[PDB]
Amino acid sequence: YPQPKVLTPSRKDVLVVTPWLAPIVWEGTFNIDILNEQFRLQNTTIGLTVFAIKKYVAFLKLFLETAEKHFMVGHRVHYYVFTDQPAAVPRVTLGTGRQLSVLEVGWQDVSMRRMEMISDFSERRFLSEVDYLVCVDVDMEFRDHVGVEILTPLFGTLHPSFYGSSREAFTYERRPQSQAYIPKDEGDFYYMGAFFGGSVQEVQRLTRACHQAMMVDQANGIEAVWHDESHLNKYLLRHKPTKVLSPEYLWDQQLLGWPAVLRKLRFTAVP
Amino acid sequence: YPQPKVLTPSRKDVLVVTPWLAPIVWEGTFNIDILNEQFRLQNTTIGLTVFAIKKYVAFLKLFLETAEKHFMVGHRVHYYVFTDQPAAVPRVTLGTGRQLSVLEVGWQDVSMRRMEMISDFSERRFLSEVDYLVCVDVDMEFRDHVGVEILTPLFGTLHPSFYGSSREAFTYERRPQSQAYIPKDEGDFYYMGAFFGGSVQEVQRLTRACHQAMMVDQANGIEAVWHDESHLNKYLLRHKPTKVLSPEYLWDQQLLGWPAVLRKLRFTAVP
Repeated sequence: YPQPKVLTPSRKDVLVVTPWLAPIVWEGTFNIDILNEQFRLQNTTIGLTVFAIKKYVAFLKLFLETAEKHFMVGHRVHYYVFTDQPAAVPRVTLGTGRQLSVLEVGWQDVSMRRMEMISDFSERRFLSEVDYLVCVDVDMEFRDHVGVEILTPLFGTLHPSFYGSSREAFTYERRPQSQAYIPKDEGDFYYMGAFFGGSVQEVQRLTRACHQAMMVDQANGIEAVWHDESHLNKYLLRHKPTKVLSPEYLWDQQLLGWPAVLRKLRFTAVP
Repeated sequence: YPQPKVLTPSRKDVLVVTPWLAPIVWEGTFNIDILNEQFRLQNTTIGLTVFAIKKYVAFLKLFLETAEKHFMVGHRVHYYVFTDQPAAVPRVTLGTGRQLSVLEVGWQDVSMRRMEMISDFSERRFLSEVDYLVCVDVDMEFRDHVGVEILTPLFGTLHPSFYGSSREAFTYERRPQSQAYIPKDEGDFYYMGAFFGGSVQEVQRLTRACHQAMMVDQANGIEAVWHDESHLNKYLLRHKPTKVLSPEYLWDQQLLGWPAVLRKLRFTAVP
């Protein structure tokens, strides 16, 4: 491998470590050959959850085809597709060591569905073999490597509309009557609900907390401004992630182009 | 706290994350108030081990006085002083939540003593309450903050003579007959034996491995070039640390001055 050089920053343009010493994952910050060896030595298994409800089942074919090209290639992967149309999941051929299961799903209860269902699912014993869970939205495609550099006990992803913004511009929940409330003077980053994950335990804990917090808000007649994302951000403020993914990992090229600071566009919105 | 800004590097002059995404700890990379809160919430206890043998017992008074000013202030600390002169340990008054124990010690077996004794010690049940062990040399003084930013499952410290050097200049053990052997083309950094640590488990594992490797070398009539440091470096090459401390943490101002890249000189040689 090329020797790291102590007197040469890996990036001169971006913050690559948070103030609580969690890596912010950008191209140029990691040697994937080292990371792949470390994770393969542990026989790492990654579960990928994705919800595809009503017309959004149409997005599963490109999402899965492109996951097979770019997501955790060479590691053990299990896809868990949550859908109300289990018979409509496309038959995509998978590489060795990779499996897919379909979990059938049965307005505020639809708002709670994602955290409720990931919470119930994440506690099942059929996950005993799975080491990390990654939770993403379906109306996306992979365009470049998304691999074991993201894995850690708890991660969030910088929202691509906000990574350049000050915190008062962040769209946190600002009513103190909501469990998701964040005061004006608080907050590290604005994380997006479309891509988070961690170890199975840390994802049990995040989704239980978000689900329980939303049920309290429902009981009180309150819907947070950005729904489970608002709760995700209150959670990650109090329980800080151990890696943060850069917007390479969650981007919309039609809306935001391809700025110089993004050396790769890895996981993008489908236009 | 001041908002981290994604488009502003924390340092423009130094590498702050290794290629396996371990933070390299420099001033400017961490907000100590966040870290202190995270560690205090876990009631973190840090054990500090130090050997002071023969004439080196003279260095304990300034080492302890200055540890009390700068080492893990506000956290639970237990000092374990290994010495052949247990009656010569100075009576230094300690802050609340901090305790000191004296462990009496009884040429190649002196070379193995540090890893042998840390290994036996690290497995004792009187460490049940201790979360991290930090292992340093005694002929030093603290001059500035050394705190919970260093704590992680496994850490090493960049040797201050080598942080600017290419790997072929590193003084690894280069005879393939030694358990410490590192080939010319391998190596990430040169770590110093004077400051390493981690969680109690990871320090059990590092010191057991180094001790067992040195016993094999002794059986074969081989002493590695830099003794247990050579073994430390073979270990940290194969089991990569989860933080690396910058030379702020281990410096000699008489030999090396105070370069601009060191914003603080935290733990230094006594001239």
